[PDB]
Amino acid sequence: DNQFYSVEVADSTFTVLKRYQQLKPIGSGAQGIVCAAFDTVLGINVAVKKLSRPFQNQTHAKRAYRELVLLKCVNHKNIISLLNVFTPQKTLEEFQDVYLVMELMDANLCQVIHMELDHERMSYLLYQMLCGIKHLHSAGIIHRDLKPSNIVVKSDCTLKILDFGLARTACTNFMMTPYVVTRYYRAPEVILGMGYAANVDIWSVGCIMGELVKGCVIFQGTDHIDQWNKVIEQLGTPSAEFMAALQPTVRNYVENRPKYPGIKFEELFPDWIFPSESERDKIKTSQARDLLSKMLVIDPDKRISVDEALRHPYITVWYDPAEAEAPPPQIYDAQLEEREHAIEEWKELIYKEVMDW
Ligand SMILES: Cc1ccc(-n2nc(C(C)(C)C)cc2NC(=O)Nc2ccc(OCCN3CCOCC3)c3ccccc23)cc1
Repeated sequence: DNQFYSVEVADSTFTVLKRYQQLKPIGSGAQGIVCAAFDTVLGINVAVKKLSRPFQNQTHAKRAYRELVLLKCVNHKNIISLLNVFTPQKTLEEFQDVYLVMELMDANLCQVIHMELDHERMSYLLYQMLCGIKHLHSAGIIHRDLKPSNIVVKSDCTLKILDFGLARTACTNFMMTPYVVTRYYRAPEVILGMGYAANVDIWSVGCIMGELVKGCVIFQGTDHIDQWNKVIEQLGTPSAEFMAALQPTVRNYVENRPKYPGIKFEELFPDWIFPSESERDKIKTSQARDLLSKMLVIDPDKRISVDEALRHPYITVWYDPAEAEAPPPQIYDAQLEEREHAIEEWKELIYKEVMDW
């Protein structure tokens, strides 16, 4: 051996390749622990996620296996890409821990929202988000949890989408980065229990987009019921056509709420909150608002697609087919994940996935 060394991190032990130095805990939960580290070989800072014996039970096992498999299906600069996957254990019989390495970014979108962004920066961030989303969707992956804390950035305005769910509990949780609840970013079709398609993510991008402008959460409801009130208060009561797709109980609840005409987007998102130094900013403001009005549509059938959004005048200035059309290596298949496995089998599946990386 002599490849691995151990360090005390949290209430645990990180046994990692000697190339990873200066480990500092930055995130913790029941499903995983993330440290910042310096990669001496790459000469860069990295983030190392430890999954501690992910096979310990059925819930942990399926989540560890799903993570490894999902990350196997993606290959895009605007999505988390693994620099390394390893285990310090040498055989299956003794296999215990899995370590995932990614590039350390500078900040998450939470820390970007209350900065003075211009149209060029805003449209570029949005462009990258859309590129990332398009890649995921073509890989058969709906994120479902697109929110500012799941989006990471560097000082050059480059951006990546990830999923920093660690199944956090009272004892386990610790964060060196801001967190925000998913609720504010859930599409109405999710809220109302409708069953959904990939464009739930487009709704989330519109919420994120609006927040980048206003500096405040767009639909800040106290709970899932209240989210709906905040949606209709601004966008207005949805169509009978939309309500017809609801289950009878949810349908009647929705029909019982006060009727709202909806606020004009020129009024919800006024010129003054946008950059306006030049005549060209005025043009860009109109484009941004138009794109916003097409993402924040209650009915997913009437909501803009990622394809259309990438072609929108606000976004298309950045369009490069090498980025916005890059295909994923394969489409995610949930078959082996949704198979039932004894713990020993999950152990071997996860093991093989690591050794194969
Ligand atoms: C159960 C489960 C299943 C799937 C996922 N999942 N799904 C996706 C898609 C949808 C985007 C493909 C991605 C992921 N997984 C992740 O995004 N995992 C990670 C999150 C946060 C991290 O570190 C955050 C710290 N941050 C890193 C960037 O630099 C600043 C600090 C990580 C650090 C190292 C390795 C993995 C990390 C997650 C969980």
